[PDB]
Amino acid sequence: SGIVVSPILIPENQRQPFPRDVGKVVDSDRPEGSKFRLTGKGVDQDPKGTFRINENTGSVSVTRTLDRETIATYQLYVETTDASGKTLEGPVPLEVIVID
Repeated sequence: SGIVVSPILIPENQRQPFPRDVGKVVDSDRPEGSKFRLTGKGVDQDPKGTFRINENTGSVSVTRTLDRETIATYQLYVETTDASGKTLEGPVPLEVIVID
């Protein structure tokens, strides 16, 4: 029944400690054993490691303070996979806006 996403808003210049949770992806009618994987510019592509997703919960987090004037929006991708890493759903786009 598939991945449901809504655009994620992050205020620029967040304070530490990081990471901090900023949004949540949901898998409708989620299969047992399913896990979340996040990819894209800001995750596995420059600037790397800016965002993460919790493989269990779909909660998306940011790992550092951001500046809208550096990058104002990210297009990430999320999928669900089995324990082995084999894709079950997606990848689908997930949008993030850095708010000034």
